[PDB]
Amino acid sequence: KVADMALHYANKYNIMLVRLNSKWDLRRLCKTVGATALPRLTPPVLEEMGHCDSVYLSEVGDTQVVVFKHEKEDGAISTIVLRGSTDNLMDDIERAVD
Amino acid sequence: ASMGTLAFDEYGRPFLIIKDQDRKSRLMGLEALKSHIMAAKAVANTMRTSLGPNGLDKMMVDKDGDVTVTNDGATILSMMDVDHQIAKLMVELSKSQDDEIGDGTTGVVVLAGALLEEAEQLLDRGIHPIRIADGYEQAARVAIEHLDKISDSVLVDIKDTEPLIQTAKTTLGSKVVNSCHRQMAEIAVNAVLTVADMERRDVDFELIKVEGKVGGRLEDTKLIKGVIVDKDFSHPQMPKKVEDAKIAILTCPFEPPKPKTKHKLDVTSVEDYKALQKYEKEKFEEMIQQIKETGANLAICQWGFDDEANHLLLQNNLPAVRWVGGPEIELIAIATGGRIVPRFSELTAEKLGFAGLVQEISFGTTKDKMLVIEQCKNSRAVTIFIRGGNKMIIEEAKRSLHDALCVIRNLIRDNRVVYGGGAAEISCALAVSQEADKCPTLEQYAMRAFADALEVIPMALSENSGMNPIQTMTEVRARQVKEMNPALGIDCLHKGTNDMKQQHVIETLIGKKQQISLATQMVRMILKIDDIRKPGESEE
Amino acid sequence: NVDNIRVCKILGSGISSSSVLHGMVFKKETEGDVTSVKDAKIAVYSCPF
Amino acid sequence: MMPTPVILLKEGTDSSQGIPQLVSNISACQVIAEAVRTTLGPRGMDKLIVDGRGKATISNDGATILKLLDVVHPAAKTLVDIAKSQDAEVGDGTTSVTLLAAEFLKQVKPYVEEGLHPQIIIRAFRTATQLAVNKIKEIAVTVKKADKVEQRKLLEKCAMTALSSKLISQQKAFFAKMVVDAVMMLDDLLQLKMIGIKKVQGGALEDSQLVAGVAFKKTFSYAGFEMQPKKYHNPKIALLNVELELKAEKDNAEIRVHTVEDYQAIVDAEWNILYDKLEKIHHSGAKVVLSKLPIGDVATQYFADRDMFCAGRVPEEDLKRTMMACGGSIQTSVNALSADVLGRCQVFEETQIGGERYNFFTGCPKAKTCTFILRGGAEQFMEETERSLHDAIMIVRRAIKNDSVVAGGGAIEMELSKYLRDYSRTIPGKQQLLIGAYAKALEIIPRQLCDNAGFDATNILNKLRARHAQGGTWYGVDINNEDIADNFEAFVWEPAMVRINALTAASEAACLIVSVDETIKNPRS
Ligand SMILES: Nc1ncnc2c1ncn2[C@@H]1O[C@H](COP(=O)(O)OP(=O)(O)O)[C@@H](O)[C@H]1O
Ligand SMILES: Nc1ncnc2c1ncn2[C@@H]1O[C@H](COP(=O)(O)OP(=O)(O)O)[C@@H](O)[C@H]1O
Ligand SMILES: [Mg+2]
Ligand SMILES: [Mg+2]
Repeated sequence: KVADMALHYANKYNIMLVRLNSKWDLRRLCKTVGATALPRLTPPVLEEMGHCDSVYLSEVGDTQVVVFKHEKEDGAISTIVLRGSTDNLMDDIERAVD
Repeated sequence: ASMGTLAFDEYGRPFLIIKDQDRKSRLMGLEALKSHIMAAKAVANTMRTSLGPNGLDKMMVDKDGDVTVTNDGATILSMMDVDHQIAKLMVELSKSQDDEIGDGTTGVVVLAGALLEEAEQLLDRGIHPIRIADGYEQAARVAIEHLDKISDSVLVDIKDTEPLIQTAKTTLGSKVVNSCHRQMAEIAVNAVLTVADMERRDVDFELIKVEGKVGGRLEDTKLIKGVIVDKDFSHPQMPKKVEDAKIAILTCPFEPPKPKTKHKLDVTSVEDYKALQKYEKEKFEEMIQQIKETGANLAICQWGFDDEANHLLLQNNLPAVRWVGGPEIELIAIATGGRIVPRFSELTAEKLGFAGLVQEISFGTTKDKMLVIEQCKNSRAVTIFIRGGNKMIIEEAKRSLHDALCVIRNLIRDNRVVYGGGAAEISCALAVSQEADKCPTLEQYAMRAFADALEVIPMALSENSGMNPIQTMTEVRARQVKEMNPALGIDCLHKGTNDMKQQHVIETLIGKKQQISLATQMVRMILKIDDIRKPGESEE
Repeated sequence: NVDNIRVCKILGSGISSSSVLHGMVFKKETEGDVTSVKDAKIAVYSCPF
Repeated sequence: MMPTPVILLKEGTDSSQGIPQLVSNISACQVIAEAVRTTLGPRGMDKLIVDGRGKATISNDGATILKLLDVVHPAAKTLVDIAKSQDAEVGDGTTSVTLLAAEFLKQVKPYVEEGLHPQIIIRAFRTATQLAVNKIKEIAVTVKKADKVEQRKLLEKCAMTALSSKLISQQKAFFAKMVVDAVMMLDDLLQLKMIGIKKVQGGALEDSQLVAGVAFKKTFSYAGFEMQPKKYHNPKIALLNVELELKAEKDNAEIRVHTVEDYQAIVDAEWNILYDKLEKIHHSGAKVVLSKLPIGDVATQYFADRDMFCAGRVPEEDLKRTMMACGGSIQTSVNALSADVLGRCQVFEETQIGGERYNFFTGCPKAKTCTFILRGGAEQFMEETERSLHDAIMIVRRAIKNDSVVAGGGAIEMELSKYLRDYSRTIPGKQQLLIGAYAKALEIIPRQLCDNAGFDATNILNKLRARHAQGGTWYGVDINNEDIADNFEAFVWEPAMVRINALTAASEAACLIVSVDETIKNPRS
């Protein structure tokens, strides 16, 4: 969770906050960005700091998403964004992708 | 024509589309419009007998057996227990008229019912309901423009309140409190004018405390330029009357201080016990002395207090009142011109309110006591205190006075007025009919139906007064056409004249405009529904 | 690694509008006021902020 | 079916296979289309649905009606899903998508009955959809001049066209001007949460207003609030996330004292903490105080004594909108209330609106947000007004993103049908029948418009076909004149992406429904 005072001071210092509930999502983000999940709130050392070409808030259709985007055609994790007109159709396309 | 669909496929296989489709009901097409129009007509014809000075009251019983006798249309429709969705729409229309204007909650329902009744015969001739709605909107625009044209401006000055008294009397004429007509009208006008931001701003009804007590007579209802309080003096032996009181409004109980954070005070020796009891005694004496130092003659507390403080207040000649509600505390502070103090340390002479008389009032053989805080210097809060022979007339007086206050508020917001008794409706119908003459043929029927539906109000007023509706309404319309005078209406009270301006039957222009607008929008919204899908389960 | 391929499904534009992103997409918003960074230097914490 | 001693699937499993189940699926889609058929165009009507709890919803939006219908048919749910998808991506056309999909299925039903392979139908649908989308992109009219007046007029025309099917169609010009003004205030993301929509019962539709700022309802004032002034002429606004009440310092904080002097000191310390917070707020120069957390009666009286305004329990969305309108920052701590974290508005006022009190922040020049205040005679009236305004807002946002328009009223559908028929007349012949069926199904929109309006759809369709054949891309149904007209010159404008998404979703739904040859229903758990 994010504390109110912590959020206030993050806003004061112009820091973008993203909260991930799933530990699997956190691990995948660390893998795809290059950061180490610190167990405490200490400032990250140079090697532990992650890097990404662009992080921004965007809207696809009617869904608000947060995108960690790499300009280089590289990285450890790649994401396929599936569009469609029906949930069942996207499930079938996901099965085909699998 | 109901139960959704029933095909079960052309190959004999099950055909289930919607959950519980064999229990749900459906009505579509012109039949749905006819059913809606008939339900709305039933509601409007029920409500039309409570229109005008000669209108009669509906007597509603809730689910617990409590009885309400009322003439207010919005209240009647709220008390009703209905399932039809169009009836709920009519109830919401009355609620909307009550919220925006506060008067004319019965005229809107009658107008909407008449509009839908005319739309029924228009639909029977093969006119698309959207065309009917468009014609109704055009005619409503014409009627609103005519209302703006034929309006009159009244003075809303405190120096001369006679037009305000006349308007309030017109509002209260249909209510049961008309036996005290001018008294109720004048107290309502004075109440509104007292609590009002003069620069045409709003009137905050939170500054008007309307409270009623059984006993006495309806004529005993009075306007108190102060605050009424259901409490009394805490100690039975303090004086029941305080003159030139210097009130200390306090929101701190006369008790030893208590930290909000959970705490423990440890007593570890006999000296600690003695110090603790001495501290408690000194705190009581100190708060009493602090109150007395400001020169206050009376103390009002919100959170009550205990025996030591009570006897110390009695011993120091400080009449005190406890357990006063927060809204009452705010009203007392506003009326007496004093500030609300959260603790004795901040109490000063400059924060004391002033009231010319604080009294305790008995109510016969009931042992109930109440407080009057009146004779304030420039009180900006007012109280209406209502008496009656039974609680039911007390509630009816409450809502009637609320209607009068809302009407005077409307005059403050906008001072343009029109003349009632159906004169405004007849003039608007004439204007709509004249506009329809120079209009393309197809929407002429819709505009003329709108005019005929507008004519329902004078007909209902005449019928409730025992006169022939069609004859009297036709005569009044002909007289209005002959001599240019849109102030001629239905003489419901049989005063011998039809000139409603001479009879001083005045109602707000914005009220009539809002009536017409709301009725037109609701009628259009109902006319556009062509399918009903009810669960039809008839659950218990 | 098969797991290293993520699939995000968003309604609206037909499957012909699908695309491949070098990164990750999360269906959520941002907690703070900043909503866009051009030279991200993400610091990741497993502990609550 | 000889009963085996041990059955394969669980008892009660229902299986339907072959041509009959696909025909039944087509029929179910026809039923779903008929459920919203009569809600199309300026002459469309509304639908009333009552839930089990007894609450009624009255709407003209196809997606809303389909969602309220508790559809359980597996094939019929595809139409509801594509309507929801069209609402999500575009926001308008949720009825046209279902009508087009069901009409595609109805057109190919006779070929399905005679044993035509579904894959051929799917391929024909895909080819026709690709050609139609390419044609829409090719013939869509775009204005490459970057003129503010022309672009605003295009926005207003699109908003009026979107709104000219709802109960607020009489005031469609007024509401379209309001919507275009509202959308142009948003900076770059065009977030819907930055456009507040308030519904106040009582009043005419024309009484609705768009405040160039933020407005929200009064929130449970405490005692002494009525003593605060209710109008300021240049106030500084203190946006806070702070509880200004006498309360425990922490939920796990315990005070242990052994002296009465320390007891009095602790009480005075709590009072001094509260008064220090209040003094820090007051000395910042702010005259209006808003907070998410409760503001107590003590703080209310304190602010009343200083001729200040306070409002606690302000919702998250309203405080964010106030921040975006005034230019402050929501502060969780009052220690540093610098001049750059306080909002600014020209006029703040509390007024009466239909039996309710609202707080108005007007005169904000740097405002990136706005609030709609809707007046109506009923709850469902205001709900449907909000739905119509949402449709218009989504259309205007899409027009901002891409300003390509096509003529409505069935003109684009007729042009696409003519083009597809011309293309199909030059192919072998197995795909020719199916592409012609697609082109004929494309005629469902003008025909349904004429049917709803009470026209004779056959004569209007014949005239439209003749006109499109001999030239004229933008000829559609003229509802008022009982005839056909050039809908582009009549300003019946809709964004091209609306029709593109409609065709794409309808084709995908039709192909998905056709591709299924068996339905298996496991017994309920
Ligand atoms: N003294 C009067 N003489 C004739 N008509 C009146 C008189 N007073 C009021 N009316 C008419 O009676 C109608 C109904 O008013 P009333 O029953 O008081 O409230 P509501 O408009 O809510 O029904 C009004 O339209 C008004 O024109
Ligand atoms: N003034 C108009 N004249 C003729 N056709 C119109 C007009 N306004 C809208 N239409 C048509 O009505 C169709 C349906 O619009 P509408 O019912 O508002 O939403 P949806 O597309 O979700 O059904 C559109 O395809 C459009 O071409
Ligand atoms: Mg009245
Ligand atoms: Mg639309």
